[PDB]
Parts: sequence; C-alpha cells; structure tokens
Amino acid sequence: LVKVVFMGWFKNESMFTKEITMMKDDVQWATTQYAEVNKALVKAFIDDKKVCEVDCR
Amino acid sequence: KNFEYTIPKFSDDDRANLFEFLSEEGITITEDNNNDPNCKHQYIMTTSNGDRVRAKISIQFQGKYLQIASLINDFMCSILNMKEIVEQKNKEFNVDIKKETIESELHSKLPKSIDKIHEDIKKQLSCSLIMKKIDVEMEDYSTYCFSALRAIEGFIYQILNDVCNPSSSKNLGEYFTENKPKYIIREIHQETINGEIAEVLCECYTYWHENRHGLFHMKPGIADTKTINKLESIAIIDTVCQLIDGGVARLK
Repeated sequence: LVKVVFMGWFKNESMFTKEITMMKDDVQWATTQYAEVNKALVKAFIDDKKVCEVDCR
Repeated sequence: KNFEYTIPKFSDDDRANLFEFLSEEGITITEDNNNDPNCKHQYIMTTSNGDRVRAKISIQFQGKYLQIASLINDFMCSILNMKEIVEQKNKEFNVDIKKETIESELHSKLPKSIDKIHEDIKKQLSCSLIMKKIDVEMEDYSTYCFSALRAIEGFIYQILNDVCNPSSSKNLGEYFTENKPKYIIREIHQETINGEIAEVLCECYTYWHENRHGLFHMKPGIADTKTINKLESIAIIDTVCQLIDGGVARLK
C-alpha cells in the first residue's frame, strides 16, 4: 500500500497527473487503464522512481 | 503502442520458467544476445501478429503490442496467494485477521457463485473486501474499486472464454458495441453470443466500462489529488458481486 504518482501525456502534448495511494500490485494495471482510457502515455512513479510505463497514443 | 514494466524480485527462476509456460500457449520465446551485462538473459517473445518483448536481469519487459502485456498480468494474479497477504496487513496494521473469515464474507457475497468462478477472480474480490475488516478510517478507497473492477473484468472473460474459444485473445471492447443505454454485442459476434448470455455480458460490461471510465478519465491540464469516498467504494464492490453472483444464477 503505497503512494503513487501517475503522469500522463496526451497526443497533443498536454499533460495530466494523479496521486493515489494504492496496493502496489495493481499499479501496472492501473497504469494500463489510464493510458487506455485517455489514449495517453502514462508513467508511474513510486518514491520518485519509475516502476511502470504504458503508451496508447 | 509500447510498454515497459519493471518487476522487482521475481521468479528466482521458478517463477520465470514457471511464467513462461503459460505464455507457452501460445507465443514464441527465444534467447537473444545479451550485451552490457548486469543481465543474465535476454529473450524475445513473439507472435504471429508481430509482437516483440524483452528481459531480464529484477526483470523488465519492453514490447511492441499490449497483448503479451495482458498475459504477463494475468499470471501475476496467478502468483497471487491469499494467505500470503494476510501477514502483511497486520504488519501494516494492528488488526489480526483470520483469513478463513473472509470467505464467510466472500461466500456471503456470492452465495450461488462461489465455486463456479475462476480462483483468480475470487482473489481480486477478496482483496476488495479487506475494507470491511479494517476499522481505521482512510484517505482513499479507490484501490478497493480497482480490485472490484478487476474481478468483473475477469468474469467477463470467463464467460467470453467459454462461449467463444478464440485463438485471437483480444480485448473486451472488441466484443462490444455502443448504444445509448446498456452496451450491446458487436454485430459480428451476435451470431455466436446472442444470448441471455449476452445480457449478462452487457450488464457487466456496462458497469465496468463506466466506472473504469469514471475513475480513469483525466482532464487535460489537471493534477488530480482526489480521493474516493467509502460509501463511494462500497457501492461498487457490492454492486459487482451482485452482478457476478447474479449472472451465474441467471445463467444456471
């Protein structure tokens, strides 16, 4: 159970950001969802380090 | 589309080779030349379509297409051990839990569906039900939804998988099409699906898709720190089990 920050970039180079506290094992899936929903590239950081990335643009 | 996933720990061999079989059905894996060398092995994971992937080293994948992505994920759920979590929480929390308790809660939740659904699903649902056990109030409950959503998602496959057994192993959207109320099966599949099965599928999909959409849609230009309320989460967890339990009964 950790705090995660998600960072996303839309096709147009706009940006979005989220902070959530959630169980670690869901992070990738979560990351996957953000990208799939928004057609975005999302990176997920825990403790300032990048644990996952997905791209759906 | 591309992705990278970096997994700390993992396999210690057992999981990795363990992991590979499943991917066995059906993708092609082959060793590849390892250059700069903190990495024991490098592999290429392949498909008829034209997928690619990587390794390895405490392991990393980078890949052309999402599809291997899913498989790797399902497995990790597979690793998933219920007993296993329990120690962690208390250590996380004062609270002490008889794991065997939950099933009571869980069984209670899916009275007619308990033994008719894949274990993988249960595990996710059981995870979501942790919330009922813990008295401490909390900042965010979203995680609980996430489990819920995951379960339902799996549930859809389980049906899909049985009803149409496809080599392709595609995605949920693929089967579904958009109508202003409940979603509907794509015309292409209506021949095969075309049921009360369909209704169950659509009832479920529709719940998943919007909640997924509600939770993960982001406004551009924003830096959300919002949190999901408890009731807010309960409605969801509870609602899902009903669909799942209800679906099984309705589809005897």
